[PDB]
Amino acid sequence: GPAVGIDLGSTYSCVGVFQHGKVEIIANDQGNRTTPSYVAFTDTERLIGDAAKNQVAMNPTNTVFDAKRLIGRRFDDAVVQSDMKHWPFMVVNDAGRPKVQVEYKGETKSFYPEEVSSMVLTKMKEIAEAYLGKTVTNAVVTVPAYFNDSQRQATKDAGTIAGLNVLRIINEPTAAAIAYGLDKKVGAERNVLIFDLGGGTFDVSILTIEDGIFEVKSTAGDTHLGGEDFDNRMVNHFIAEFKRKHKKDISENKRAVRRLRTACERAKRTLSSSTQASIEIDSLYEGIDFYTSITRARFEELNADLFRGTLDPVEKALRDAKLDKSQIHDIVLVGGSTRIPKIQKLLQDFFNGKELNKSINPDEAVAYGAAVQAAILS
Ligand SMILES: Nc1ncnc2c1ncn2[C@@H]1O[C@H](COP(=O)(O)OP(=O)(O)O)[C@@H](O)[C@H]1O
Ligand SMILES: [Cl-]
Ligand SMILES: [Cl-]
Ligand SMILES: [K+]
Ligand SMILES: [K+]
Ligand SMILES: [Mg+2]
Repeated sequence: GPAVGIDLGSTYSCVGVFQHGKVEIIANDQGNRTTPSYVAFTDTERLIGDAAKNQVAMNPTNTVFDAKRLIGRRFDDAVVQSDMKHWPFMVVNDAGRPKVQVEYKGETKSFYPEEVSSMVLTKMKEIAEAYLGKTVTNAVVTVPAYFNDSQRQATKDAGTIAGLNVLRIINEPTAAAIAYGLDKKVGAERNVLIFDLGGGTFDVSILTIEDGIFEVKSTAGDTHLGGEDFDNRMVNHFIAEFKRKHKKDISENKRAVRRLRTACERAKRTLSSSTQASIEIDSLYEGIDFYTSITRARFEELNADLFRGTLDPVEKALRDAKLDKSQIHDIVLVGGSTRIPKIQKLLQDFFNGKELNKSINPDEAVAYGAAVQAAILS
């Protein structure tokens, strides 16, 4: 085509293309190598990606995200019923299937999860087309290893709706291993552990690979643990700080909390490469500017329990795979949250100093491997 590889993520999506023996992770119109898996509807337009996430603060009920948590599921699934209580948008039942309901151009409309995801895939397809200067049709799309047949089918359908010919649906941890060339034949079997901490989910997968064939030996994790929870801890910290300094509580002002969360998420990224970050928000609440800062040490303390807790699923995955830590040949970091130094320290310490595969931006590793596989299948 070339054919492309797309990581359709819970919170960010990423597209890559393999050419001249190299994977190019493609930047979008705003120069971002990943794009929010968000879609929004207004009185006059449909927004996707950066454009949609940039207005979530002002249009919460018609800005959809987390479609991946509904895709391929039944409305009566316990997971769906539980998640619905936390989303600002409406989810309705259409003959046993969930649909997100929103207002668009003044009329009520509803979309199946695969239609919402097809919008995100359309954006990734267009991002690749702008870079290649050619039409893109063929693609490999990834999914969590635990997705069942229905979830895989609905994900493939999202691609087809977007005009893609989905060559294959492959597992995220497998795509990550392929990115590092761990699929090459070296003789004996090899055990690889994928530690994937994204914006909303934490996945530990142990793969055994031999003759280029992958076997998922075990999986563990938490579908409700991710970078967004670390942002939440920072938000609560700063709401308390603003209350102490101005004797005002901003908790019930949705736009204030949103601007604070956005600044916290950005400060967090800075803390993965610097030991302090500044937060400067003009007129945060009632015209009061909020200029402050946070140290990496404080950020780690605010999240100490959540960070240390990522090791339990690692131990559980090892136990279920009937493997001792010493039998893991490679550890691969995936997910933007694995860029956090304290998480890398915890994991490396747990593995007694074993080095981590982390040269490929973790938030891009899944798309990177998908792109490689798409070229192979093409
Ligand atoms: N440099 C960084 N340091 C800490 N967290 C990061 C960094 N870059 C990205 N993240 C986090 O990774 C998360 C989501 O991106 P990934 O790219 O993780 O997506 P997904 O959740 O869809 O798998 C977010 O919580 C984001 O803030
Ligand atoms: Cl874009
Ligand atoms: Cl530590
Ligand atoms: K992603
Ligand atoms: K994940
Ligand atoms: Mg991910």
